[PDB]
Amino acid sequence: GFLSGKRILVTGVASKLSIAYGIAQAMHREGAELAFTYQNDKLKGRVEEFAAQLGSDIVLQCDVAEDASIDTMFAELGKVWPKFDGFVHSIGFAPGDQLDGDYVNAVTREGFKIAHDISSYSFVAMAKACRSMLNPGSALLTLSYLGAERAIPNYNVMGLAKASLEANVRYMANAMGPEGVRVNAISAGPIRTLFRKMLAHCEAVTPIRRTVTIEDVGNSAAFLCSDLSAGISGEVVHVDGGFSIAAMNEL
Amino acid sequence: GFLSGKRILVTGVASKLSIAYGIAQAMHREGAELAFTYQNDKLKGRVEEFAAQLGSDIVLQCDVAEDASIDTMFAELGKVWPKFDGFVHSIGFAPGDQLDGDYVNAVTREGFKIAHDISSYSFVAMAKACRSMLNPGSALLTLSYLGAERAIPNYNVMGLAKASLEANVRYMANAMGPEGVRVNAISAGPIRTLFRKMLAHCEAVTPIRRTVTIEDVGNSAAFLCSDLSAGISGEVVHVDGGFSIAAMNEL
Amino acid sequence: GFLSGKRILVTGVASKLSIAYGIAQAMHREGAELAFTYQNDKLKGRVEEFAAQLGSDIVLQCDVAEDASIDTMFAELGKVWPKFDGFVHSIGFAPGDQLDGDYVNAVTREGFKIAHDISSYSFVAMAKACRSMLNPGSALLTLSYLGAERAIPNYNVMGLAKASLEANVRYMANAMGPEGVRVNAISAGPIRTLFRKMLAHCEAVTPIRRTVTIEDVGNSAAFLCSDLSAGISGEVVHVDGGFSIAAMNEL
Amino acid sequence: GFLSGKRILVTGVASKLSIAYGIAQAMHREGAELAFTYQNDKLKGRVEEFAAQLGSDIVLQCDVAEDASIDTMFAELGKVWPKFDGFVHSIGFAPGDQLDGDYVNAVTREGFKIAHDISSYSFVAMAKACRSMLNPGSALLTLSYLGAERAIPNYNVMGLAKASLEANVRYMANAMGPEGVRVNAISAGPIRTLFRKMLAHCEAVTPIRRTVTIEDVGNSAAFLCSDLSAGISGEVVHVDGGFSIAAMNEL
Ligand SMILES: NC(=O)c1ccc[n+]([C@@H]2O[C@H](COP(=O)([O-])OP(=O)(O)OC[C@H]3O[C@@H](n4cnc5c(N)ncnc54)[C@H](O)[C@@H]3O)[C@@H](O)[C@H]2O)c1
Ligand SMILES: NC(=O)c1ccc[n+]([C@@H]2O[C@H](COP(=O)([O-])OP(=O)(O)OC[C@H]3O[C@@H](n4cnc5c(N)ncnc54)[C@H](O)[C@@H]3O)[C@@H](O)[C@H]2O)c1
Ligand SMILES: NC(=O)c1ccc[n+]([C@@H]2O[C@H](COP(=O)([O-])OP(=O)(O)OC[C@H]3O[C@@H](n4cnc5c(N)ncnc54)[C@H](O)[C@@H]3O)[C@@H](O)[C@H]2O)c1
Ligand SMILES: NC(=O)c1ccc[n+]([C@@H]2O[C@H](COP(=O)([O-])OP(=O)(O)OC[C@H]3O[C@@H](n4cnc5c(N)ncnc54)[C@H](O)[C@@H]3O)[C@@H](O)[C@H]2O)c1
Ligand SMILES: CN(Cc1cc2ccccc2n1C)C(=O)/C=C/c1ccc(N)nc1
Ligand SMILES: CN(Cc1cc2ccccc2n1C)C(=O)/C=C/c1ccc(N)nc1
Ligand SMILES: CN(Cc1cc2ccccc2n1C)C(=O)/C=C/c1ccc(N)nc1
Ligand SMILES: CN(Cc1cc2ccccc2n1C)C(=O)/C=C/c1ccc(N)nc1
Repeated sequence: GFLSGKRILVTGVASKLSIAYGIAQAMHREGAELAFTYQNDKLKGRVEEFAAQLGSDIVLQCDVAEDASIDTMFAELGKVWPKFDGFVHSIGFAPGDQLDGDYVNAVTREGFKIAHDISSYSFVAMAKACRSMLNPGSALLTLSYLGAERAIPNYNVMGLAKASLEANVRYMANAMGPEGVRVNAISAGPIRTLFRKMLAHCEAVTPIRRTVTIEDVGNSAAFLCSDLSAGISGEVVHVDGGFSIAAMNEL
Repeated sequence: GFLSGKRILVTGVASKLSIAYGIAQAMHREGAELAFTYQNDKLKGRVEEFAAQLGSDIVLQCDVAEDASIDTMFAELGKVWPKFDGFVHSIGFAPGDQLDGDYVNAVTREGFKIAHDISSYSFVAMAKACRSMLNPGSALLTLSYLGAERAIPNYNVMGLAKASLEANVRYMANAMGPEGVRVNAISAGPIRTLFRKMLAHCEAVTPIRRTVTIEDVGNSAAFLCSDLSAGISGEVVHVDGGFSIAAMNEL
Repeated sequence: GFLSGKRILVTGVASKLSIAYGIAQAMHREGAELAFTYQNDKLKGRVEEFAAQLGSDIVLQCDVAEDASIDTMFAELGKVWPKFDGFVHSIGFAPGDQLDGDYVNAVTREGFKIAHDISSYSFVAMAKACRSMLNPGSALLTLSYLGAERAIPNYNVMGLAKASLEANVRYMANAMGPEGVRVNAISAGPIRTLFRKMLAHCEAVTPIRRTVTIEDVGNSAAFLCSDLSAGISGEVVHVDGGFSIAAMNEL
Repeated sequence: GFLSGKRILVTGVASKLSIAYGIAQAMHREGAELAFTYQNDKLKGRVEEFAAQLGSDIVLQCDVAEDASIDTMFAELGKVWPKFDGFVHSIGFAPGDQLDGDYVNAVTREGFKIAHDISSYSFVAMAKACRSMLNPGSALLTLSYLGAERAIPNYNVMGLAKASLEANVRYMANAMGPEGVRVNAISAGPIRTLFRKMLAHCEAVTPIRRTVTIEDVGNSAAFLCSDLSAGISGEVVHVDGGFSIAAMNEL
């Protein structure tokens, strides 16, 4: 595969429906050696299983909310991968209360803090802790959403976090590019993961007349982390069937 | 003046060089009734002096880092302005050690936290606190910079915070539009305030062949807060002499 | 008025509903001295009538489809306005058969040709013709629409022409900036002029909860052509109530 | 390869340095059957040669300036490929005089016409003439340049053409997407093809600190025309090493 000989760490794999799962699935298919992380014990076993299926026994725990945790995870990873070629950041979160109803009423300083810390800072936090471990040609990838570019109902504060994240991508790519490291993000269209009325609207108005799948994303992700996309960095590639580039298709 | 009859609150005045300062005068010239805030004991003096010059004597203390300080400030403002027509958010801060050198190495979880909190959340926290006090036809304005759309050396984490802020503009605009509130931002070009080699560069490659002044920004601010801009909301108006829409002008 | 002392040329007035019309009044209210153009024998009458109402009696013929017509018009304008301060370009046209049904099937090489020629080249052809007549501090303005940034049903080729036009704005702004000329565009939201189901939709999903008026556009136009916008050039200001910065509002 | 079983027509191959050449090179490597076109006789032989090297004897002539020519080319193609899966549009041109010096002085109505007809309309012209021949899952790709988004010195009218082209991409993707056809473009960074001082500037300021190669582009092109990018349509993927997402790196 076009990922043969690459070593990629994959975060955010919670189930078979997780985008991270579809990405891992596709990267493995292309010959990449994988390593996974899991937030907490409630998933350790379940995650080790998905890992086995992809020829991996490198299942490390990591809470990106804690620097010590991230450092510890990369220390372990180091034991088996003194060097690797990048990682996939598939982490997003905001206290439930934040995601429903009028944005201005819902948002809270604390809600804002957490959503930005976890959904945006953790990305650079991770790059920061494994920077000396990256081989030339490595690639870092994160997942964003249209809520960052446009004001979407109920998405609220998660929208500001994604925008912060999309800028993090540009600053990260600009800082690390000189040492042979590329950084990008994939703005995926809506998908059904760990709303239904929405996927309905999306399907009818999206150009390809269907919502994207973790497979469609997995393939773009694999591409974006392979040498095939060597000329791409700091980009936010839209993988939403062209949903965002059209308007008033509903009418 | 096209602002006569409008009661606008102006934050961030620090000195005659301040942007909020250039904005206050322009708004004053156009006939607006102003209120001023000051962050601490160090600035109160200078803020009252300037306010006096612009016919105002409503100088309230406020530290956007604290919700209580914001509620209290708006409580005091209520005694004199039961209702008003918007406010200018000219507040931006990142711990010094953050805006220097390689971005990935300078940024830290705390610096990131403070930057976003003071530069982005403070804007909506303020809208939160005075939402009921706003008259239909009110307008909210904040100041952003190009580091939000593109990776600019040394601007580092502020770039992420400004992006979060420009997204805030969109969400706030979308949430408050129904009750008659517009929300926009001015992405101002560089201005020497409270760097020389950068200005020299900008003046040479900027279409109008000079950097913008707090008067230029001031006039655009007065406009964005007057009923003349009634058809603009959730927008980021570039007031940088067209610098950002050009490329490779140095050559 | 913030336009007193300015001599501005306004093209495209066709009726009291016309956008250029809403612009002429606003500019007049603010104290601008205006000149008017008319395309053919069918419109001359109505244009002179309106001009008279706004204190002007400079009604010149001009068909932007012909370079000679443009040179001649500016030659006549020279007799009364040796120099002036800019002009409003409110001209847009595509052969009828182009704006209906599937884009790929409707478009044709000729329709494409005419659309771009009348909607985009005419703007710079006009700047060409009067470049020496423009005073430092002059401003040029054109009108665009969202179909330039996103694919909108039935707008078809006009969408391509508007994009060419918005790019023209940038190049013209960059070329003329050094001699003191600013060049901007207003991307106006939909307005019923010389479609009902579309408006109903827009009013519901637009942040301010209504479609913009030629007054809204008019006031923003006066501003973009006054020295108040001295810090804005090569910009595309969205005057659509924030419609474009929202997404999935229907749901 | 990930293009196994796909049939792609490739235009714009003029030499070994042509981007089209690097794209063909990479698509062939991935198992795609190719077909080529050549503008005029002066290239027939030379193009047939490049074709042989890629297992192709399908070398058809085609002047995109003429509808009859395009129809004739697809008629021939039909004889050998009654059905295929998309094509690569690598065609750009503007009368020499147009590309140097102040844009406003250089541009001419005729210059504008040709540049837009050849560099932008031909893309949809081709889609139009082969629409019934595309299998579900087909993909159309065109090449754009940053000059479309920003005002670049000397690029002049070619900048407006590229913008028109980038919008054509969105409208084309929106119209054809429902029949299982995707349409995208690659905004490539500068490359040395059939200026030097510029590649210098680009290298020092680009994040990956180097200009992209026809190889880097060829790979993105192959990806964009393969089922791996099934979730991408109407997008303008930047393959310039992240040049456009950074600013003031020169300082
Ligand atoms: N599902 C969609 O519609 C969609 C669309 C576009 C982009 N995205 C983005 O893609 C990413 C993956 O989302 P998903 O849809 O696969 O959901 P998911 O719930 O399947 O996976 C997201 C992961 O968040 C991780 N997480 C949360 N807090 C964490 C913490 N403190 N430390 C470490 N890990 C933590 C969990 O382990 C989980 O596996 C997110 O960033 C999301 O915003 C989702
Ligand atoms: N000067 C430029 O080059 C430039 C360009 C574009 C945008 N901006 C933006 O414009 C705004 C004003 O900047 P400036 O150049 O006038 O600088 P300034 O230092 O003169 O003013 C900024 C204000 O930040 C306020 N502040 C910081 N923390 C605060 C807190 N916790 N509570 C209350 N107030 C607090 C201070 O009182 C200060 O007056 C900023 O948001 C800045 O990012 C500046
Ligand atoms: N009305 C809307 O919904 C809307 C929204 C956004 C932008 N716009 C843009 O604003 C501008 C004005 O449109 P309008 O709605 O006022 O329509 P309108 O028909 O009232 O006015 C447009 C003008 O086009 C002029 N014109 C066409 N070909 C010409 C030629 N060859 N020479 C000289 N003049 C010529 C006509 O004289 C006419 O008055 C257009 O460029 C349009 O694309 C309109
Ligand atoms: N070279 C760069 O720096 C660069 C960067 C980004 C994008 N691009 C774009 O990529 C495409 C390919 O350019 P290139 O750099 O490979 O140059 P090139 O000269 O090698 O190839 C371009 C092709 O234009 C074709 N052409 C011109 N007029 C034609 C007509 N009337 N009918 C049919 N074919 C015609 C020629 O056959 C030629 O092969 C262009 O659209 C260009 O604008 C070039
Ligand atoms: C793109 N998405 C999915 C999504 C959530 C959501 C909420 C409101 C509207 C749309 C929405 N979409 C598409 C995400 O990034 C997920 C965000 C998210 C969800 C729950 C949570 N606890 N933290 C973060
Ligand atoms: C736009 N600016 C000014 C600025 C800083 C900067 C750093 C690098 C490059 C450009 C830069 N510009 C224009 C700002 O927003 C200021 C941010 C700032 C500065 C110090 C501080 N302690 N907190 C915030
Ligand atoms: C913005 N508009 C109005 C408009 C047309 C249109 C078509 C489809 C969808 C929206 C649409 N809007 C807002 C225009 O620029 C008008 C273009 C136009 C109309 C007729 C014509 N003969 N030439 C040009
Ligand atoms: C991206 N490029 C290359 C290029 C030409 C050019 C001219 C001025 C400045 C930059 C420039 N670049 C990068 C192109 O699209 C080619 C355009 C082109 C060149 C010659 C020609 N006769 N027709 C079209």
